Amino acid sequence: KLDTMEIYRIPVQSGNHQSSQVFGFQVQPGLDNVFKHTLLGEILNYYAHWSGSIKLTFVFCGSAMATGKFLLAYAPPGANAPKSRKDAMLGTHIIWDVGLQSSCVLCIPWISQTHYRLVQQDEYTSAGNVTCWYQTGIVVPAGTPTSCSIMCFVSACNDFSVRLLKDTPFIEQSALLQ
Amino acid sequence: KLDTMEIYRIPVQSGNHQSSQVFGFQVQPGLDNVFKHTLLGEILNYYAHWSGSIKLTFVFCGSAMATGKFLLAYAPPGANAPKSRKDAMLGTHIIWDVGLQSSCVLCIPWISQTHYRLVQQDEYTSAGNVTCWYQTGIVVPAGTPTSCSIMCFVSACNDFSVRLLKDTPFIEQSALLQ
Amino acid sequence: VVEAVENAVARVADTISSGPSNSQAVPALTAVETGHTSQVTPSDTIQTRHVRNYHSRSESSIENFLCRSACVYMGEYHTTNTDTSKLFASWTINARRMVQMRRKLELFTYVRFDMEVTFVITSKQDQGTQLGQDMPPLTHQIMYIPPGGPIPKSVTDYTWQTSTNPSIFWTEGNAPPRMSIPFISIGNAYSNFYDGWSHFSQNGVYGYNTLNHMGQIYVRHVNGSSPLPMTSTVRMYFKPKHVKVWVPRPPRLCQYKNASTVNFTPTNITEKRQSINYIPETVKP
Amino acid sequence: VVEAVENAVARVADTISSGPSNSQAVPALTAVETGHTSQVTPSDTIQTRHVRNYHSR
Amino acid sequence: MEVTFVITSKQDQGTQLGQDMPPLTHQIMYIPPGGPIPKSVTDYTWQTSTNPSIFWTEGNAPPRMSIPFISIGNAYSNFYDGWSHFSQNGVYGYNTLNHMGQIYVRHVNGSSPL
Amino acid sequence: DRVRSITLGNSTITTQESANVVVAYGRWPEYLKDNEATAEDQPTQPDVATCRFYTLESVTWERDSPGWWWKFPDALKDMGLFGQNMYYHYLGRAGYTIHVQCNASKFHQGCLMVVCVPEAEMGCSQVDGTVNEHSLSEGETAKKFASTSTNGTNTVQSIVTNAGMGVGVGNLTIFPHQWINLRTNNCATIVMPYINNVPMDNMFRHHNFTLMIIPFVPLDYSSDSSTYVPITVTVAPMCAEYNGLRLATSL
Amino acid sequence: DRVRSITLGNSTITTQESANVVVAYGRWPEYLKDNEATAEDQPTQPDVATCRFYTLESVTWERDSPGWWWKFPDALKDMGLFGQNMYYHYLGRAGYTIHVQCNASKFHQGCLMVVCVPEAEMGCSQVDGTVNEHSLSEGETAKKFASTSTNGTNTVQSIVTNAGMGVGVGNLTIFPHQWINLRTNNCATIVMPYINNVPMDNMFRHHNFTLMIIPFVPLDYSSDSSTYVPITVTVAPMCAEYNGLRLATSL
Amino acid sequence: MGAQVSTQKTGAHIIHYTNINYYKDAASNSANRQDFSQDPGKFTEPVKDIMVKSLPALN
Amino acid sequence: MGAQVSTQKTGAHIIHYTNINYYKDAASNSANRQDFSQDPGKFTEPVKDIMVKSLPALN
Ligand SMILES: CCCCCCCCCCCCC/C=C/[C@H](O)[C@H](N)CO
Ligand SMILES: CCCCCCCCCCCCC/C=C/[C@H](O)[C@H](N)CO
Repeated sequence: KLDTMEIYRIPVQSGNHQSSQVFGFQVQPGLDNVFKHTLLGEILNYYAHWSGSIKLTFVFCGSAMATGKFLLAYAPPGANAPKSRKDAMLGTHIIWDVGLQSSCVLCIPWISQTHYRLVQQDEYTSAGNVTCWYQTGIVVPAGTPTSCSIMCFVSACNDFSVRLLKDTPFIEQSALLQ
Repeated sequence: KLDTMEIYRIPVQSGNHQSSQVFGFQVQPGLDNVFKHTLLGEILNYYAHWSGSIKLTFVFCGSAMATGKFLLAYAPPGANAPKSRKDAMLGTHIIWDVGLQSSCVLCIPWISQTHYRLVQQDEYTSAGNVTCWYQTGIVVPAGTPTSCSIMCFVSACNDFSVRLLKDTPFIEQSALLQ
Repeated sequence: VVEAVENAVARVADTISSGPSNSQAVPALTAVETGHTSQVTPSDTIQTRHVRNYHSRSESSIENFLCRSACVYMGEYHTTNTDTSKLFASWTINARRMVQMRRKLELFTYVRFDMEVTFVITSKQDQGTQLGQDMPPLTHQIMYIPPGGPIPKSVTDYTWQTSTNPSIFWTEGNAPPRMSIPFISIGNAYSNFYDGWSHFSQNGVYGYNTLNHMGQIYVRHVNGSSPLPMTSTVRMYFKPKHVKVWVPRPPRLCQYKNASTVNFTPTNITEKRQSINYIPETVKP
Repeated sequence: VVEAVENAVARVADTISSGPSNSQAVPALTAVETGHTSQVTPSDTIQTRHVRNYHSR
Repeated sequence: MEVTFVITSKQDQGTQLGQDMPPLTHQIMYIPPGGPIPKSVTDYTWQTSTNPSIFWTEGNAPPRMSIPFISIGNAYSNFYDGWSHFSQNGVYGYNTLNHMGQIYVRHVNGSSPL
Repeated sequence: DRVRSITLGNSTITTQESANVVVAYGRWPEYLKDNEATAEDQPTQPDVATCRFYTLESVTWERDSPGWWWKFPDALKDMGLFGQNMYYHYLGRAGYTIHVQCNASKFHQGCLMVVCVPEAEMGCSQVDGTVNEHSLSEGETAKKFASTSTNGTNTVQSIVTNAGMGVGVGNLTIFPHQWINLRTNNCATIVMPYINNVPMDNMFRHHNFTLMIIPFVPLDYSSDSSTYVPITVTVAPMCAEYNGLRLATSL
Repeated sequence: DRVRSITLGNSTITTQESANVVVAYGRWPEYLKDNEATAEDQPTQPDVATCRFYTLESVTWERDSPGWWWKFPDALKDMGLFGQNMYYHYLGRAGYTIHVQCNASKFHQGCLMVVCVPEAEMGCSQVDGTVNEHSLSEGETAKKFASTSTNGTNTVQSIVTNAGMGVGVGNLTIFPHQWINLRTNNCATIVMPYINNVPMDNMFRHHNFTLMIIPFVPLDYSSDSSTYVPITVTVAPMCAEYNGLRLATSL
Repeated sequence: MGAQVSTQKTGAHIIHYTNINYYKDAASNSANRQDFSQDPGKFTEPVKDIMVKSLPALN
Repeated sequence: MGAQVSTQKTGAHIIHYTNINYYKDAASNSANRQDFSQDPGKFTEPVKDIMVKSLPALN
């Protein structure tokens, strides 16, 4: 799926799927494959140090007759990633209710022992993980498609900053005239 | 005619010659063979960029008993040069009536998308063309020469300027002591 | 102490807004027989909008036009030869041998300025069968001789004592030498053209060489060395400053022939085209 | 003559202290269809302490 | 803009080595569009009467000079979604708009049997 | 007193031998006011792309020439943006400045009448018939008056003495007019306002006025004087307005 | 808060399910001022004959549709008097209001991105080659993005993920844009000012901006819901100015 | 003598410097490294009607 | 100490510089690049009687 639009959609559906996890990834805004080629990631790869809070916005793109609620959770470093909704509910989380407003924001706050983290993150400057779970499930009437998709947007807050300029590893040539 | 005074005269005559065009040339004050060795052209060939309005003065040098009227027209770039008086009348023009005052001025105004044009003009910085046509024709009594000539003078207006000094391509040597 | 000096910026004229007209004012009708050039603007012949023009005529002033360095002379000289006249270079001072600067100067009849002079000296090895030696840095001497001073006969002549003549000593690998010269002429301004003679009987020498008389330059190697011969070339560059010029002239059309005269071969006025109506078509699919 | 030129330093925003809430204000509900990016900070979604931030961009 | 040049030299691989060479001098000339073009290293055009040039010799600091904003437009253009001819053909894209001259560089010594 | 200059848009006319300027009935052209309008949509006013001098093609004045006429509008329907604004709208309105040029030497003689006739309705050479529009107008080319009575079908009865309207040609001085007398002047100028019984009208359907050029004293000259003497017309619209934008009509 | 009305010239658009209006960079269109002009002749300003909504032809959103693009100007060169004023002048200048409509029922789903990209320079499917203008634009007809890598000569490399520009398609949100989410709204509106490095320009030679419509979530529906779902674009120029009147060019 | 004195970049929790211009053209001056302005609303909030952020976006 | 401070050449739509003279002769000073005067009427209008430009040239 690396060259199709399907790379951007998160799948959800109706029925009893509470034991299944929706999505999960690490918080490495310049290192993880999930974040490295976005606007924020592309700007961070010119620098060595970063600091600040990060905004993730989620938009539901199903029919107007579908209903559901989700749990969005962020866990700080120090443990392994949660394996169930009961574990994930213990960290920083929000419960999203789908309705006339289509979008919900999960704000990841700066919780760190150092003032800055490395753009090339190691185990010492790790930042945690994010996971999503069904809070109730998706309910639809007859005559509607069962499967739906969710999309996710990333951006930086107003306390964000970077330092220590460097060259980026994403562009390269083997000879002049290129 | 490149080494005679005939190079300076524009020929006109009496009779039915309305379908014939009098003269026409491009507006390239430092590039065209028509303008490059005049005072204005010689000054412009020391520079790379020019801007401003241009004055063309026309003087009728026939007998005192000859009468006539001419149409002097300037067309902006974007189309081919006009092939008839009806096409030429649609651009910027003036109707010259020959009389006790001998001279008429056609002012070419600065109409350009950029602030400056190149002295070495290309298709991107083209400036248009100028053409002349019979508005009525030349009428003379008996005992007068039929053929007459017109002369044209060029100069720059008070909004004109140049920049980016360079060496001129009109002078050269093959060894010292020259 | 500090003194504030004000600089007036000079921009071109704005064009004013103009509307339709029907009257007896005829700005476009003139007469060139008077020797007068018409002062008409676009706003006198068409309808115009108001434009605020910020363009400046700063790079077309005489000082910015003439204040650049140009080559005026190049010459060669050896360290070892069998002629003893090729061991030093010498020439008479003028600006008539390189055509670019001299055509630029001849746009005016009279000129007055100070000068900045720079020299660029290079050396090279003469082609021999056996190569290989280490040579110490070379030193060069440049002497200016005003008219009437004694003339060197060799590279060991007493005249290089330079007791009163100004000289420059220089060694290779450093910045190029430079010095400034004031306005030195027995007249009130320099003359680029002289339509006259040297003798009162209307004969003798005609034209420019009658009036210049500004001395000579001599250049030599100081080391007096080099069992294997070397060759140096010297180039001289002029740069005028604090300029004033009078009586403009039409630019030179024909090519130059020699440095003394204004002699020329007849040339055309321009190149030809097809006919008096010819237009190149450029809008074609 | 000497002229003193002033340079304004520009730092990032401080985070303010925030407590529990139960109301009709919904800062976390938005709509991306408008083309607008949400201006929400951590103090709108969790409880925060006051921090004086000295970082500069 | 601020422009800097870094020039280095080296010996060409030959069977017989060994010679002492004096310091080398280099000339850099900038030619704005429309100026004459050199044909060789002894062409008259290196007179540089009106073109700006730099003369430099090896072993010194690298040469440097500053250039103002030189474009017939109000700002430089990195992308141009257009053509050069009014018939919507010809040259497409960036090369239509730049036209900022050329650089020529030579040795001044005219030397070096090796 | 004889020199004149007229500027409109990006065009200018100079003259050194003018008589004066005729303003048709003492009224200069102007835009439509609010207490005289009936159409409700906002009108367009191009104001320099349409209000400028356009030159037609010239005619040759010969020793036996009866005269010429043009119809306005429909002589400017292929002229730049004036013609394009004519093709896309239902209603238009404009005044005009007309300038006729004809020069000759002090050894020539002749006299021309230049007259503008509003609502010049013409008759057919067959009295039991009707006219068509090709016989009335050829755009920028002139129609030619005749020397005798005309016959055949579909042509306009064009003997000069009746001016093709059933009147005496010597009475046409009731309309706005001037004379070109070759010993006196070399140009005529008339400024015409909008004249109609309704405030706006369709410009393809209705000819607002006809321009007539009729020589009363023929052209004469002697042994080796110039024989070719042309006449040239130049017209500029003024205070041009359009209403009722839709797709372009096709003739 | 969801109802909106926009009037320009003699045209009006109503909507009952709008999100908001995007003003490209906080700047509304306006006319050129005197201390920023370089061309000296008086410009023409038609002001209601050109500044009005023109509708292009519609496309069909299918279950597997990659997306569409248009180029502006050159998509309005045959639209009324805007196109005619484009053909007779050398320089033009205008801002725009864009309005995209697509409605569907509460049992459909899908999401579209509507984005305006200034100076969208595109690449050829042959890397050792150059593009031509037919592959860039078809006037009022849309070009179609592709589903995989394209090949053959003279066609544009149009796989949707790279947007034909060598970028990531998910980053196009840096430009002015909106979304049409079928459960939320049914129209998008963008107001674009004049954006260029020179104050005026020729409208046949230079494409000022490209309009892209790209579905991120495909269209889906069930048993007997409507299958035909069209998308429609409507564009209105604003503060339109022209300079340099001559004879009409011919493509 | 046309000297400018301005503050140096320091930390937080004697500190100024002097500059003289030597050349006639402003293109010869050194870079302007100490100007820090921002206007993000041009790219993040380009909407006609204002959005309060505590109110719903629609309705 | 005999310092001159004057404005630099800039654009339109901190900007001054300092100079000291080091030598005893004025021929050693740098060029005067910032003097912009004009008098074109000397070459374009060298006539005894004034010509108004809205009036005829003769008669
Ligand atoms: C040895 C150190 C000093 C080097 C000697 C250089 C002095 C040169 C004499 C100054 C002459 C400059 C003025 C001469 C140029 C001509 O007048 C111009 N071609 C115009 O007449
Ligand atoms: C010989 C001494 C002077 C050396 C000549 C250097 C002058 C170079 C010309 C200045 C060009 C700088 C601006 C050009 C860069 C492009 O615009 C950028 N890629 C963005 O368009």
